[PDB]
Amino acid sequence: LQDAEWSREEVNEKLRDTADGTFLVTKMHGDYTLTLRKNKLIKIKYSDPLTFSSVVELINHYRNESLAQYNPKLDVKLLYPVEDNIEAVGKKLHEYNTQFQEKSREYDRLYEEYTRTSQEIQMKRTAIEAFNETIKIFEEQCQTQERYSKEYIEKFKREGNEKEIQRIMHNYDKLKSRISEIIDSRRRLEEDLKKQAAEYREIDKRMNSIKPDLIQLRKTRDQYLMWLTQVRQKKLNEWL
Amino acid sequence: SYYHHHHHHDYDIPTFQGAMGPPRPSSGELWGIHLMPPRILVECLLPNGMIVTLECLREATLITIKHELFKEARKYPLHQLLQDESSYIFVSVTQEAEREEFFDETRRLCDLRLFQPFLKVIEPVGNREEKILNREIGFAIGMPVCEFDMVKDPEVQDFRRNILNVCKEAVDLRDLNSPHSRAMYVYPPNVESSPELPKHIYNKLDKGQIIVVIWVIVSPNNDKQKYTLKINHDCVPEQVIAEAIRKKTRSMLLSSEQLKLCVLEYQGKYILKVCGCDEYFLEKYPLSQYKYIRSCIMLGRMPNLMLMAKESLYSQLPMDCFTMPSYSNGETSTKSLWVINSALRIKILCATYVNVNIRDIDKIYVRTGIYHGGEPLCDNVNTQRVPCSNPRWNEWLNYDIYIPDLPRAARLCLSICSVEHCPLAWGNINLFDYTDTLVSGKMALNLWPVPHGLEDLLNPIGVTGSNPNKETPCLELEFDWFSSVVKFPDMSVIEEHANWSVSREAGFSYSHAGLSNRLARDRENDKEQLKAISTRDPLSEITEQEKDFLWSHRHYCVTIPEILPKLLLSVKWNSRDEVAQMYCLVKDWPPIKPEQAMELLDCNYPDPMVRGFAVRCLEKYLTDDKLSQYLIQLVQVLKYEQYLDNLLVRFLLKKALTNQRIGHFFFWHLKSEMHNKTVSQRFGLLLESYCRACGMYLKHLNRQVEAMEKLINLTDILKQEKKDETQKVQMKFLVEQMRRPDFMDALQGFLSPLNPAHQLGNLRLEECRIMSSAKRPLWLNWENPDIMSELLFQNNEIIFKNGDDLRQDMLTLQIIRIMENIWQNQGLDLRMLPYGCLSIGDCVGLIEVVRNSHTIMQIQCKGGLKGALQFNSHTLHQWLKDKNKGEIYDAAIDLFTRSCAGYCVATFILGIGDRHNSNIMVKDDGQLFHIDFGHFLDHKKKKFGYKRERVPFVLTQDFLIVISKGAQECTKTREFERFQEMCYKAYLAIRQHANLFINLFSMMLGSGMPELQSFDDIAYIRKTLALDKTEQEALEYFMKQMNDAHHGGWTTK
Ligand SMILES: O=c1[nH]c(=O)c2nccnc2[nH]1
Ligand SMILES: Cc1cccc(N)n1
Ligand SMILES: Cc1cccc(N)n1
Repeated sequence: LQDAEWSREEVNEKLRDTADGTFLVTKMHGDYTLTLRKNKLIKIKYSDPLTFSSVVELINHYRNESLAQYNPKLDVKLLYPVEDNIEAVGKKLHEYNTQFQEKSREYDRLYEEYTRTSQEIQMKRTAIEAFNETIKIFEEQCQTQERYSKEYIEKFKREGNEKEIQRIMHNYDKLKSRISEIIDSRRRLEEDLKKQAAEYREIDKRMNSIKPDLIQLRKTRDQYLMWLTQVRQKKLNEWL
Repeated sequence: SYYHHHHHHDYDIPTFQGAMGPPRPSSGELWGIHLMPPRILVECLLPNGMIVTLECLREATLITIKHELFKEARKYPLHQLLQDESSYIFVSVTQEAEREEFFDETRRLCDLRLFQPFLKVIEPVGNREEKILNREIGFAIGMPVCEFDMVKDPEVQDFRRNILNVCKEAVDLRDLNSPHSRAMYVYPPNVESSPELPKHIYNKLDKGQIIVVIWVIVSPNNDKQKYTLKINHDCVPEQVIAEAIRKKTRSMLLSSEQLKLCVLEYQGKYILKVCGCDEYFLEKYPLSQYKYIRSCIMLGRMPNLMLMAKESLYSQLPMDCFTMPSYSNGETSTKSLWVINSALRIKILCATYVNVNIRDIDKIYVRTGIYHGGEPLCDNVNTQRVPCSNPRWNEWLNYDIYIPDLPRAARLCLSICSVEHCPLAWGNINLFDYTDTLVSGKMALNLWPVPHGLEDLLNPIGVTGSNPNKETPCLELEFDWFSSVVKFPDMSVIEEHANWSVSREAGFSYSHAGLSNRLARDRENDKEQLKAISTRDPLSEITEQEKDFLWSHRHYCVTIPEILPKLLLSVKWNSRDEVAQMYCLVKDWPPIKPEQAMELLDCNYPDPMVRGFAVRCLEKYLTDDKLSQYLIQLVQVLKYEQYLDNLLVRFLLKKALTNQRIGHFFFWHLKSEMHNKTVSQRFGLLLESYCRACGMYLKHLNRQVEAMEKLINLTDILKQEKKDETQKVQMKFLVEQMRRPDFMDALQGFLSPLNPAHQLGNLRLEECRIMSSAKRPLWLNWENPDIMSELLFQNNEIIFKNGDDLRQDMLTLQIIRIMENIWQNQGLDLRMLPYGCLSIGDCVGLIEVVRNSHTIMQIQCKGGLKGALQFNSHTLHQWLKDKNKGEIYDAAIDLFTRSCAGYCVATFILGIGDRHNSNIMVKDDGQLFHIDFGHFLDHKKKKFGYKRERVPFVLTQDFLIVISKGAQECTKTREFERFQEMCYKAYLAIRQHANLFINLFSMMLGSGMPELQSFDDIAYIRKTLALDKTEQEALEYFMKQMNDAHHGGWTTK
């Protein structure tokens, strides 16, 4: 009954990320607390149907049966009841815990690169819009002059013809070759946008390969640290 | 034999930011460059079609440029086609990608944010130039106002138009008793919550009197005159103004009666200022109740007020001049949700942009669930189909819940996952829209990545809505269509079904009335068990017995209003019968204390009726003092609201527009988070409303906003091109840059964002400098330009630190500030120094400089003997004696011993970063205070952890010696018997307010702070406080905890 295996906080950090059905079990308040994860906490002859003579008697019955008949909306069973070298298991703890911490920083580093790359990408996209709008104004400007310039020719012509129209054409040439530079400058961003968008995907990719390792590396490290604590609370920190 | 000759073949030192240990980046004054070149060529597009290219100086004003452009246009062809310069304005494409027209021609080329350096000339279109000063609003906000106008969403566009309701209401309150209420907005009374004085403050008064000093100015306005009153602590400003005038105008040429007549005329023309800062005493409160006085009592100072003519104050104020903006249903009696006779089924269709190693992962699927904070049905997945490659499930998922049983605030939470269980992306959608309309059709949900702390499978705490980031996993899907827009019940309809469910409840067999969720009692022992439940904190999670027990008794639970949080979490929200009943309780439930009611705006209470009642609580009880204490948490809690338009948003917006001291921190807390796409939309629209309605403060904020941007840019360069240069080189660049006219303009005449009470005048650049830290903070210093600078502080100085996420500090400092007020207003003087801290962006902020304070390291470096052997345990004590001598010493040690006790408890409770000689600080007067807290709730327990329950402030010999007035075996004195008793009385005090501290931390989960990802993070503070235990056990627990970290001392009470 004591070896049946059965505060609030550490119960949740062992019920953390377990499946739908996993369980475990002020005295002037109540005696024993069943913590079924669907976290549903259930108090505990051991409410009305009291004929179950033990803390192990009451839990076996609901391993087979669901909890819908007892309290209406709990249609879920108690389905999952979740090296002899004491030093060498403790050495392995440090090893896996170094491997966990070491694997975490690689995950944490990437999360920043992801988030910078999100910002740098969208900063490029906004610049593109800006370039596009910039160009629209110069495309409008090379248009705007064609109205007033070639109107001036027809007003007079003879009056300093190539003397005037060269210095109007010179301006018009500087206007268009500047447009050519901007468009070239826009393209050169867009190519880098995809080079960014490529790298961005590769960070996402590597995060998702690092994650399941990170969880299983953590999950092992818990059960390794559980098996040890079955006291020596303060020796753990040197390894850890 | 060191390494068994084991080579690491991967390793290579060339090619990490571990070496020299940041957050970035941004573009500054032009595209892709931080600061524009000092002389620059700018292409000027004329209306005649000619590009004339001026070399302008970086700093040149648009008037200066226009004037030169039209000089240089005469030399180019088609000049006869140009108007006068006066009939033109500038325009160009900005870094935000908009084509901003440049009206304020006093602005400088560098401050325009120009993208490419070019300027087009135009005759000013849109003849209401007044209306196109929304750039002001857009500059204040950080995104241009036009960026909302081209948003499709009706919610967003409805929020914009609807929320103007609130804006109009508040401007009416302001111009009510003008000019008085206009001054009352701008300069509200900075006033402690209670008039009642704590005993220890009182006893510094001799039976409740203070010596004041009223100042006056007469001719021309140079010489001033002291008028040193000695008035009762609880007499009001108007009485203090009389007595000053009395003495001012007593004479040998004025009889007794003649004085009283000359008092009455003179009396009402003046009001009380604080000498040295823009604070004022504009209403009937006790003098003691104003913060400035109560400080002057505690610090042993003589208040320096000033008599100020009301017409010189109402001279300095402007007109509020609000304007309504340029932006100025239902199909049928549509099919009510309670008719829709079906289960829930949602069609998953396809994810597109999923980034996975086919080599690493076997299979991927979509997880799903319905939620209300906690979940109303059995969770499910779809089958592990088309894994990796293309992910394409054309399944209808089947949820056991009837469609009438969905609560108003129901939400789908989904997550693509890997198999070995492990999430890839996540996203959540509200099953109803803002118009109450059940979601039917096809949605395009773009997803978020899994954060650090959440290793969990699904993430229901996460934000509702799609990701704005396009190139991410877009999992589209389909909802069931029911031949009509399906709308949620009226309250008229919910009430009736409640009155039915209760009238029905009265008539079942008692044979049946034993199903463990229905009451017939109409017992003495039970009623004690219920208030027992009531007293417990939010995180003592409730059992199914207690839930049903509460839910059955729900009508008796009205007697104990404070139970409500526990009751609400006991309702089964999947049972419309229950929910409709609960709706009727909350409709007329006795309003409650804000500290308890704020729980109801956290993520475990997402219903609109509940949250309404909670706002109702704040409208009654929460005062403008208590609001600005908790503002951070209330701005945070907006994130858990389903829709843009809601009661809380309208409550806060009004208060902000009613009180310009709330208004100020309300702006900066929102503006802070504007980088974050989770809230860019929401907080932009909200900040648009504030900025449109807040009066002339918009111009004051724009100057603060312009200053912070200058310093962001400056540090950004220091941290990138000028890394790997000596301080000497760096400073010579910082001094060079801050002397430029654009910097002098931008950084001199404005208000401290840390506290807009203080102005900031000219920059003393000789005291301006970069600190040692590799984050490259600036130590900035300003001339306090007040009339009475000298009476408060001639120099103002604050630290600007581009590089660290201030908002942990910000919160721990907040938490300390609250613990202090709890201790002190409950009669026991410990003295914490919660210095000021303000996050104003992405790891950018401001920290108050406490002058005359030093790291213990400095104490020991200065007072450390030469020929470096060892620092002395006494050289703190010797350094502190060297400052405080006489009866002054005895009181300095009291301060150290009173601060050091409080800082032990808070630190131990909050579990903050390990304290050591370079982050502990002692002041000349002898007070001890901590700085740079790092991670709060024991966040380096993510690595290992597990029942660490750390003591971070461990009183070394250094501190012990000073507490025990220089003795040996400090452990064994009365000096230390006192200290211990302070630490016990402090600890126990916080423990009886532990609901609050949990609750505050609960409301902070919204912020993307690594240290607060989920409620068990918060749960550290339960263990630390021993809330599961009885308080004598808690006491002995604390002793035990403090004794082991110290090794001997603590074992008698
Ligand atoms: O359906 C939505 N589409 C959106 O783009 C959006 N954005 C922010 C918040 N809710 C949203 N809801
Ligand atoms: C032509 C166009 C459309 C939408 C946005 C902007 N900036 N410009
Ligand atoms: C872990 C959990 C489950 C259900 C509700 C809450 N508040 N927390």
